Amino acid sequence: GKGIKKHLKRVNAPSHWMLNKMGGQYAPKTSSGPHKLLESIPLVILLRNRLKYALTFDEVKMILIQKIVKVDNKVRTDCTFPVGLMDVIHITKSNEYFRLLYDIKGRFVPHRITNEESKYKLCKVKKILLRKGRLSIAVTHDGRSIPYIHPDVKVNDTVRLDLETGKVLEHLKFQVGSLVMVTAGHSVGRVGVISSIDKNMGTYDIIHVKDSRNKVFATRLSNVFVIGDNTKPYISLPREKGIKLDIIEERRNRLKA
Amino acid sequence: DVQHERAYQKQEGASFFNSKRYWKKVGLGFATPKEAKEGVYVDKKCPFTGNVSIRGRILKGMVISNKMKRTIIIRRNYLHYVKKYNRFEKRHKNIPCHCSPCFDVKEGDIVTVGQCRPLSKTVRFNVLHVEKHQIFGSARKQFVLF
Amino acid sequence: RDGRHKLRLTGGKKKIHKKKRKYELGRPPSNTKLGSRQVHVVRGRGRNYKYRAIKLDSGSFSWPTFGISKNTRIIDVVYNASNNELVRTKTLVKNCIVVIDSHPFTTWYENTFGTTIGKSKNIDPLLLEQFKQGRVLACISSRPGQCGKADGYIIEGDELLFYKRKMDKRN
RNA sequence: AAUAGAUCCGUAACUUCGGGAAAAGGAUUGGCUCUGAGGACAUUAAUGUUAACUCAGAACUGAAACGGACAAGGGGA
RNA sequence: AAAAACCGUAAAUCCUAUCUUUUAAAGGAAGGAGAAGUCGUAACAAGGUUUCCGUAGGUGAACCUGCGGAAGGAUCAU
RNA sequence: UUUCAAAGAAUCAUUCUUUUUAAAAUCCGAUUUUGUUACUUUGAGUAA
RNA sequence: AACCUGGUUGAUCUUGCCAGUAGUCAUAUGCUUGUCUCAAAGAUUAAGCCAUGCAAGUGAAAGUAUAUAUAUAUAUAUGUAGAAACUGCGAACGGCUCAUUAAAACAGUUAUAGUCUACUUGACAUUUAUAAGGAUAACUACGGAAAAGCUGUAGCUAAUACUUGCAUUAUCCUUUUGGAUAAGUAUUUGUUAGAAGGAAUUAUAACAAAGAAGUAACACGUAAAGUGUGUAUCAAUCGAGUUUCUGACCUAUCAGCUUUUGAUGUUAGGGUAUUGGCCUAACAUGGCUAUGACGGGUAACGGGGAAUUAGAGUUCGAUUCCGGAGAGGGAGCCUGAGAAAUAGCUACCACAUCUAAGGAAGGCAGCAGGCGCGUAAAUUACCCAAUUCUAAAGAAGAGAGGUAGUGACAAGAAAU
Repeated sequence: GKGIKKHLKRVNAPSHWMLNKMGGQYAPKTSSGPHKLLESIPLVILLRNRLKYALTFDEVKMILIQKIVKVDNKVRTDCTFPVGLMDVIHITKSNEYFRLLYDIKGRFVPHRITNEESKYKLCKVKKILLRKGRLSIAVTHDGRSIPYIHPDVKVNDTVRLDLETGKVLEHLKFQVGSLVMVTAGHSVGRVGVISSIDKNMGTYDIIHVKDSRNKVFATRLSNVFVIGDNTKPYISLPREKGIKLDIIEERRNRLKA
Repeated sequence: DVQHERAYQKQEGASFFNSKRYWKKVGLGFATPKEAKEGVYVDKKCPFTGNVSIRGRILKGMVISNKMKRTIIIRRNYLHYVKKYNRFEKRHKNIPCHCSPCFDVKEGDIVTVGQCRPLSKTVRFNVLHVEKHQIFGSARKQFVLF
Repeated sequence: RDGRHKLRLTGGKKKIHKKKRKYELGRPPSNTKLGSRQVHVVRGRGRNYKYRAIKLDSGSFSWPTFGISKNTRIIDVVYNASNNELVRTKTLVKNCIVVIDSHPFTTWYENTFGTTIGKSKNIDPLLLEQFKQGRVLACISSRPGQCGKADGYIIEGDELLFYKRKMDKRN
């Protein structure tokens, strides 16, 4: 037959997974989740090759059996949960919160997060639809549908959704003074203010982003993430702080130890 | 005067009785001709009157044979490069494109065409803009930069 | 059954491989006629059941002039732009012409406006005389072999002029 | 003795390129009930008056048979 | 439900013609190689009739003649 | 064959950067747009 | 590492080829083999035939339990468990091979404003109830044939299998609140208006109609109210199907092809999940072509790749992976979301097995091995310990796969 495929070869493991060539034959194909397979990783990989909590897949299963891992302040049990672009994952046995961030080098990395700021996740809505009786709903990259949004919120804005009540708090728009992340660009991991946009008739629209070192780059409109306005990046960025570090002077920094 | 087939062209969705013809702004940067907006033709597969909606890509070409009814043939001259000898070389492919009666087509004229949903066995395109280009010799032979 | 096994654009013939995959399908034809109401259900692709009507008697029908609909039953089939066999065999298709009763519509008119929303539309004498006869024309619009039921809109104006002129410089 | 009528499909070696050739070799063929096309004539684009049998298609039906007798090439190397 | 028809999908067998690939075949007619065989002087010199070409005819064979050419000739030249 | 050129700082004697010089819409003497394409520079989409 | 030498001759200079030379992740083969690491391995021809053994099932809070056993206070209530069984779900993944395939596939690059979409996740619904009806397995009892994934009557009983079926929400006037009012989700048809996209016959609202499938009659236990199973829609997800554009081996001793049997298009319809000559009827006479079509060959699966490089290039690409096709070779078909599936079925031929002769069942181009072919290719080993899959998802399977075995295919380190 020609049904939906159910395996991924180890060589065909996605780019940012960073899995060894000889360590077996197959990598897990994430079950249908809230985020795309090409841009999210399973919790098994996340806690194995980064957290290093266990040494075998079955040990990871035994960990997952206890209702200790939590996503968006609620319980999850299936070993194939892609964490997604932005979220919060909580572990109560150690009372530690992790939040998924990127690197200027193009990967996924967990970031230690305190309890107060661990209750806030930022979601970029992807679609705006109208339902029966004039109620407007927003569909997010998070695979989450938020009904009854403000008339203020537009398509590309980002929304301060609370984890527990499942309700909006505030909106953040996309002026030339709004901090935006790049999701899957070849220059992924750069934090900038965006100098301006460039809308093209019936095609992709290219937006220019400016950095803290006056570097200017361009990116497709599809894969941007409103993270905060000119005041500050609202959430805690990783150690690299989202500024991309040039190769030669990066080698200089590495050499100078 | 407008229907002569063994049927009637309905002009779907145009309404007849309540209100206060139908035409669409198509978008893309092209304009609806006054001829199309004040004509009397009725069609189902017309880009500016029918249920189609232009999406996909945009091509440009020459007219070759307008003898059919409501269908014309478009060839796409261009240049193809060869990596071995490092010299460009000519290569072409034609493509059957539908035409709306609002546009007068003549052999050799430059026509712009847009992609539309499969409309016939191998006709998947609809003409949008036509400019008068005279010809000398044979339309088949004649080649242009477009 | 859909997409192979025929000549090409240029005029040649393509060699055949790729043994017929099921999703091409091409279900056998269904022919719906006039009689007692009886329908079947077909296991369409994706478990989407499809209603195949084999014998239809009644359904919905609409005045476009007043924008209304009333249930009734068809009487006879008299014309279709398609092949003459489908009208000589008393079957139903998407864009056929058939004959309907007038009594339900006349009763609605009497109960609403009197005399034998946006009222006061002045109607038309040509349809008035046909109503007086009591059996009228109507064009089906839905696909009976797809929806399992019939629906059409009564014909008015120059459309009926063209239909009737082809019907009956006339045989 | 074998068909042989008519329509349709297809038709080789050779050749003086004109033919061979109806090559060879096949398919259809009744009855009843219908559909379409093929003209002339007169009124201020439209409505009327009126005539052949000729083809193409369709269902239905019969003990699967229908150039039902009469009439009529056996082909090939 | 067996059973039956219908348009339809169409397996499989045979006939007919064509195409593609190997192979038989009495004899005929070529080429090559072989070995000191047989017949001649054809060609390389003015090769003992300058050579060669195109074409028609003839001879045992190399060849010859007729017609129109070329010098790659045996002449760069009263 | 259809816009040429001129002018100024910074290494060593040179190179290099920068300003304007027609007409037509845009702004109350200044604020600024004036073919297509091949081509070429850049970018983004770029599976492992 | 941007390389030349012997050979025409009495000797010489040339054009020119033969030969020398080195590589192959390119095979076979001859000799020889003191170590270790690492590991290609019945593609070449026979997608030829196969003995045999296996290769896909599924139960730890949670459908169903007098097959069945135990343990607690005293036949009372609970439990702990449970083969056989009905049902759910997968079995349509994987693995293997390359015969067909020459604008078909494949790759890059779109569109789907022309569709569908299992599991999961997130929002969330419309026209007897102190708990409703039968219909049956395992089993018990009589059998039968040689035999197999064989089966009759009798009795039964269940379930989250099958099937009937138990409020109420929203809106307007005086204006917290009194009154009045409306009651269909998809899907289909007819008539109007009309947050986004670039453009809607978009979202949606109103009216006239039809009308599915439901909204819990199902089981367990967490905060010092929860979960499981299952149900309507929307969206995403894991995808698939059509589809635009650009791109290829040799050959003209293949120059005109296609069009009664759809060729090209228009109109209308059937059909499909959507669109379309996909198909039907009518009408039109059209479409491709020395920029090499139609044809023929390919000891031709396509691609990123491999061999060689001064740089250009030429040659191999079955082969770790992506995509395509296939399971003897055509044809057909049920179930199922998803198969035209082959360790699912049906029919033909060619094979071939068992046969009490009446009749049954078959596909190793899956992991091993046999025959045949050829120069040519490894054990009928161990285990799911690593990866990852399936399900009622910790405790069970997994010839996917890892290890072991044979191994001078190649590669690297280094004694005598």
